[PDB]
Amino acid sequence: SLSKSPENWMSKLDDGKHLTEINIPGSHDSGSFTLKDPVKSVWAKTQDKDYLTQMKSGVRFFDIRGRASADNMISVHHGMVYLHHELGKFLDDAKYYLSAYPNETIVMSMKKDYDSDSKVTKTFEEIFREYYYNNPQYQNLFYTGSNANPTLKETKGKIVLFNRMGGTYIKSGYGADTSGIQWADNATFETKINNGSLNLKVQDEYKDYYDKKVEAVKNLLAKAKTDSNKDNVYVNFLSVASGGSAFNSTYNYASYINPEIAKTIKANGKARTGWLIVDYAGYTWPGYDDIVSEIIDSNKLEHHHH
Ligand SMILES: O[C@H]1[C@H](O)[C@@H](O)[C@H](O)[C@@H](O)[C@H]1O
Repeated sequence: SLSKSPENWMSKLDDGKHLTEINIPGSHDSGSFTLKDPVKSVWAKTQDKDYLTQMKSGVRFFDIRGRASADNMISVHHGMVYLHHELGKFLDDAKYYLSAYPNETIVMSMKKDYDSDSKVTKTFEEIFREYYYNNPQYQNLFYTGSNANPTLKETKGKIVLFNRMGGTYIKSGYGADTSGIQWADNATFETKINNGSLNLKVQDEYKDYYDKKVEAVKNLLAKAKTDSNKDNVYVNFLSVASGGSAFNSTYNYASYINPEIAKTIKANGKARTGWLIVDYAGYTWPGYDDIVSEIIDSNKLEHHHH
């Protein structure tokens, strides 16, 4: 049972699977574990574990949001709020992790979350491409293959870019083309990505009240359960914005939704889920089903003789 050993669960799958076909736990605003201020954490904090611990808990999709604070520097951010570290820290942690667990792959979403400092001359995509993706420091770290729909075998030991920066000149990863990903605001939507090779289906209704959010998540989970198309990629965000008045913290919200969705997954048996992106990945509450574990265990192991 895969969720008992979350450190190396991908290494247990058939490596011929497309990443799209693997049920992957992701963490929303992954780098926000740095916040400790109780007032701002109500709304700005979405994770309590650091990157390495999230990886050890089985998280393989990371939602990194950035701001260029100088021409050679991307700082990790929740909108205007600095999260106390730069992109190099996540890349070093993933590198160390993928070294220790060389048959896992990590998907890293990269998005601009705030306006650059006015002294910055370069676009966010130029900075990411020149100072990180092409940095010789990260030489064997990213997926650099030409397969628009790569398999686990092809991406073992690497970070596969998931591009939310807009058009890019990077040629590997999801949305790595000059058009990027057209991302609809506060919605469930579909858009063709990678010069038309893949159909990307997103639930990102980040302003929904609880009942409407649960239905949007279940709706996309139901679509996935009956869809074995390899060229369809599902990204299903359980996270919502905390609200300044409608005070129910991201943590309170996650304590409702994560177990509710975990229980539905568990009842559906082993069936395709897509990539489910959660707040407080790995945070357990006694007597509640755990969303990360149930995502992991929803992957079907075909039984071969040894
Ligand atoms: O605040 C939201 C939220 O974090 C979403 O999941 C992200 O896709 C949106 O673009 C962002 O505006």
